[PDB]
Amino acid sequence: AWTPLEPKLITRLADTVRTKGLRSPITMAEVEALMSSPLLPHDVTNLMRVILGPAPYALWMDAWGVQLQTVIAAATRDPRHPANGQGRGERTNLNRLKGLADGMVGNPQGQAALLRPGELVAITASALQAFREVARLAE
Amino acid sequence: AWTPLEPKLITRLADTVRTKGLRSPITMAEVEALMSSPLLPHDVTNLMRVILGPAPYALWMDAWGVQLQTVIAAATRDPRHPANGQGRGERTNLNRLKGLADGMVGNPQGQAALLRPGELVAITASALQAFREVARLAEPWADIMQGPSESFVDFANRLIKAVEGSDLPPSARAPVIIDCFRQKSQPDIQQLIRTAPSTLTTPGEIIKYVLDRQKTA
Amino acid sequence: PWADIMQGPSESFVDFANRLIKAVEGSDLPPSARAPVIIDCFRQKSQPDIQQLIRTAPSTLTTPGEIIKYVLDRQKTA
Amino acid sequence: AWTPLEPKLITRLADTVRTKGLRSPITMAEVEALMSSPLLPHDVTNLMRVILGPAPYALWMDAWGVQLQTVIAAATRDPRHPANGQGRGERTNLNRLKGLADGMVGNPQGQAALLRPGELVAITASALQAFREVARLAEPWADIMQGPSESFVDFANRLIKAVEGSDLPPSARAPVIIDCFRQKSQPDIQQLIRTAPSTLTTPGEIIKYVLDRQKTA
Amino acid sequence: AWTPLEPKLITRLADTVRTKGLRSPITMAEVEALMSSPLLPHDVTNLMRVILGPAPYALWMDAWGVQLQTVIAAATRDPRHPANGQGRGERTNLNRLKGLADGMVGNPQGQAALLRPGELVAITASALQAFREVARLAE
Amino acid sequence: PWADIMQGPSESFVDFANRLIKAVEGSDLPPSARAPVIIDCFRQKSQPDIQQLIRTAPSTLTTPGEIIKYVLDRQKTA
Amino acid sequence: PWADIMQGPSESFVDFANRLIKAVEGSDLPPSARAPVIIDCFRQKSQPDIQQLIRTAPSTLTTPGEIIKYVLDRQKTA
Amino acid sequence: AWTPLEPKLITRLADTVRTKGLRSPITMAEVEALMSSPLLPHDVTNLMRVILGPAPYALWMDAWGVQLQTVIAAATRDPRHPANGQGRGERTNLNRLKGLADGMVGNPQGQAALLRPGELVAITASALQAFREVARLAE
Amino acid sequence: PWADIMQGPSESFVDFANRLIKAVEGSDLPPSARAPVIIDCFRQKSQPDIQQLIRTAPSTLTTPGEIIKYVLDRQKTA
Amino acid sequence: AWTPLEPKLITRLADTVRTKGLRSPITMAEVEALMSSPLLPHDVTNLMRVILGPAPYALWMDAWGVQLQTVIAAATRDPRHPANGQGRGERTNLNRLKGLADGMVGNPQGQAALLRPGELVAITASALQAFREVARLAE
Repeated sequence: AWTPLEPKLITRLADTVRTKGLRSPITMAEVEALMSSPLLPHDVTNLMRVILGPAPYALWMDAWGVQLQTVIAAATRDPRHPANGQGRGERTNLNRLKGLADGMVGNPQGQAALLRPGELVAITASALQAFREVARLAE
Repeated sequence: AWTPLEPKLITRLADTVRTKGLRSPITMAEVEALMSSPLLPHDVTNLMRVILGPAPYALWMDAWGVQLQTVIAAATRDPRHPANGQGRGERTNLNRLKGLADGMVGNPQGQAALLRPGELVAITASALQAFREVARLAEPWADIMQGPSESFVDFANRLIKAVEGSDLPPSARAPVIIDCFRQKSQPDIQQLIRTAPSTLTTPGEIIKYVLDRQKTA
Repeated sequence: PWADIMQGPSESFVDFANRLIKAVEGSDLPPSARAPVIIDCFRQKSQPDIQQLIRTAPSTLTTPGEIIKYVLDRQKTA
Repeated sequence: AWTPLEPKLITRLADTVRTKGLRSPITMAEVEALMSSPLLPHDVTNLMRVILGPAPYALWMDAWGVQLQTVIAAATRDPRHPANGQGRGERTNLNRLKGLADGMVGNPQGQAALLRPGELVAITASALQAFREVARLAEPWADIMQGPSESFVDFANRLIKAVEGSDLPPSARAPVIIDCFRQKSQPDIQQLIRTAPSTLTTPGEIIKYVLDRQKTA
Repeated sequence: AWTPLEPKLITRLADTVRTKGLRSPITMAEVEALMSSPLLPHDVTNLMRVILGPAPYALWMDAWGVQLQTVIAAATRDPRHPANGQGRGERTNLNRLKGLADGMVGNPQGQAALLRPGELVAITASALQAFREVARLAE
Repeated sequence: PWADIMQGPSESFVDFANRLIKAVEGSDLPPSARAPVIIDCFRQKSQPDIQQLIRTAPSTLTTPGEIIKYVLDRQKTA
Repeated sequence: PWADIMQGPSESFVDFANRLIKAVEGSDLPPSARAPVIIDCFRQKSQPDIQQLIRTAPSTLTTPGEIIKYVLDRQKTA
Repeated sequence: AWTPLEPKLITRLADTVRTKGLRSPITMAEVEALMSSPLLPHDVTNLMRVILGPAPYALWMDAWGVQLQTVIAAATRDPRHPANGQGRGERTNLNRLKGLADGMVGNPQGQAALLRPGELVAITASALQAFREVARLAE
Repeated sequence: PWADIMQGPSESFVDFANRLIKAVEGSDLPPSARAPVIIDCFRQKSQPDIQQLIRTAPSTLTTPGEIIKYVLDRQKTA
Repeated sequence: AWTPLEPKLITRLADTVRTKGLRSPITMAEVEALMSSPLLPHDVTNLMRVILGPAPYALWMDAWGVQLQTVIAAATRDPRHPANGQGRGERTNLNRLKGLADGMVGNPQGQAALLRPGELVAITASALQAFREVARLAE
């Protein structure tokens, strides 16, 4: 069952990003805090939509896609990925990682249903690395 | 058994709508948060009565009715609706969706008794879409120029905001943002983008390139 | 008093509608007389540009929400 | 048996390309006309050699090669191509498509002998798409404003021309044309479109409305 | 088999429209002449693209759509339309009239294959009436 | 004479390319020596703005058509 | 003469409709040609404000009485 | 047997409508007075032809038709209408209400013969409501 | 000291590269840390014209030799 | 048995490269002279380390690697390479060509022991072509 993040925490994090900036160690610590439980693509996408401005959000979408592509290359380079399965029918496509696959587009409940925990942690680590890249790039 | 939403959360959401507005992404996130569990028509109706002003509330009632009517048309177009049943005696009328049916008018307990979970989730999704419509309606990309003294990240923020918060289809935003970066964004950056040895096919890539090679001043 | 509410020369239409609906619903009228009064106050108040905008409505508007939506669509951006 | 195209038609088409240009709809119609029967690589190659200048001819050779390579990738992705056969011995190489294979180099008769009709139609469609690409490449919508003295039909013509002859997807032209009518088209017509009692959802409808209610002057 | 109209006739008609205008009786006679054989949607569309300017072409697309919609209303009002068939499986959709149906988009050969002669004559009459409307409207 | 062709200060690039390809193909060179000559004439003629535009090409351009496409994409609109 | 009847700049619409229907019914037209003529005279006479009011009718008006009712409903009170 | 209304009363009512207007309470009282006995469609039609101008008469014909249609909808919604009968052969069509049915067109005697008293009172009430609508609309 | 080496306003790029590679290889760094340091010093030193020239590299340069070749190709002849 | 090149010849060649440059025909002739006997990877590597500056040496390492990779592609394209053998156990890896294989790293004696004469001549020709490329590139 999907539970959304508190809008109070999200508002506090947005104001933190607004006053301290993207690169302060306190901001990265707060992001790591709100990045503790494995989030669904819907959660991370809406979180970055709210806390980041338009141009940093575009940059972050780009960087997140690139990092997820690196993850999928490593996944096709190793059939023992915690997102993959043993047979070929469990291979994870980027539509399933970005939340674009069938039964997931716009629906967080179905998303949480079909996604694997390894998928969730890989998406989360990818999003964190992308946030780091964009923060280092913006300023 | 029906449990009401906390008036503390409702007060915080009302003040959020009061300060940030109806269309801010933080406000939509908060509404999605308070729209997590399937609500009864009583809950959503009182919620919109409290958080919205009078005129937005009228607009929202209209939009909610229209969306529920579309849902009921799809329901009569498919007897396998999670709100419907298999026989004809379980067909769901708009009086049952809007909470106007018998045994439901003004009573949330009876409402929660007779309603289906599919009914609840359909009502909830309809109310969310209606809220989105009214928010887009209550409050121009092709008129945006980069000022002579404005930086490029501010111009990009303003342009992406106005393009994504507009009436364009989702599949037409990236090409429009790119072609607006190329034709707006005063001729120094125009020539900087024009003389790009690589082909830039994404707003993020254009922003990165321009931020790298921009004239520090 | 609802019958003394006018749309100011510089006031937007959503503020005027909010003020009018507030004063009409928080008054001594019966519940079944609020919508017609709100409509007829939209038509006679709401300075003559919006008056003519509502008058020349190819469709018949029979609800305050519909009038508000129509006016917000076709209003003079300024 | 191979029959050459008339040099009279080719001369008329060359003069059409010389006066009207590469991108005019009349020129594309004439090319479609002379592209009616499936042509051999020799025919299309000589045709483009005659009607196109040197630099457009180089560009067209490049684009034709790229499109033929896409065709051959689709062919190796499907053994049921009308150019392919069922066994592996009928697989079609780019030397056979470009006319470079054995028994074809410089000889149109042998070319017509060994080539398949599916091969011919694929080559022809590839050449047509390459011509379209080069024409779009050889010769900005967001910078178009209605001049203070310009009429509205001239502005609409110029805007629709620049929007349809651009890099936008086909499904994004109408919304862009509408939103450019609304934000360009100096504030008298802007207010005329804004105060439209009906909702205008098509460039033709907007043009009709504005032409009806325009300020005669 | 589809045969294109001569670009010489089309060039002469375009220059006629350029000098005499859209509403002259000689121009309407020339259009009736080039509207003699039943044309495929591709032919009429390209013809109007070439002979008409951009704004008259937009107006003509609008008017042609409206007239085709009236035709389809009359067709659903009478199952004996020369474009329709007897069973319900031959009912003609606007995607088939405007050339947007499956197997027709951009391909005139397939267009000529699947289209009916009644379909062709209805499309042609609709296009002629739309041209008349736009000519009466432009000047 | 192909080796005397320069891109004028006011001339566009497609006209210069047309003139150069015409003079090179209508000359006494062997057929297998026209493309390298056209490329090396694009690089050394074609006044220093386009010279630097071709020089700083992140990709390697090995055909006159590819050079023409690249230059037409990244040319200084003026 | 019916074909010379125009709605004056200051004349109301009911007076114009009365005058036009009078002149059309008291003329040499066949009985089956009066309604279409009255409609098409409402559309082309009846100065451009009412012309545009009739033009932008979301419904199709197919009778002089219906046109009169519509115009009387949505007319610019002045 | 049909008896016409006095032209003296009709002339006085016409002058009343001419001086006082359509909406004055005295005019509505006079109309109610001349609307006392159930009138045949011929009577009401000629009365409105005489007392009303051309444009109000067109409006009144429209409104009378609409009100009669509402009456016929209520009649098909209840087989116990004083205009209807018990069997289906007495169902009242709009041609019989507007006086357009067979044996009634232009003949008031035959009209009075075939019409029911319930038909007459329904026609009369419909005409009165239509007059009220048109009077409220004209000024 | 390698971290104090800047490309002078009038110095050529091959002299700067020679000096920098000399000072980096004749220093106390481990052998496996010289190439990344030389690259990142090419990118941050080497006055902003060459900095932007390296930044806008359509290809990814992952070796000091490749960076030197690219810069020597696309450098501003002066 | 490995015999080193004379440091006197190497010093003379280094001064030749210093005064005449990399591209002079006399310099290429001198390099061809000192490239007469098949050299071990150690010899050519130290020779280029001494005669070339730091940046030309980096360029030359790159070019030598690329040319050796082309050689190894031709070798896997033909099992009759004078560096290869008949069975698959004699296939020559780039670690054996660049002197990086086991028993060769830093030891010229072991290098000369395990290397083939075909290997030596291929390495030598590759190094000569790489020197030509770098000389054409440097000036």
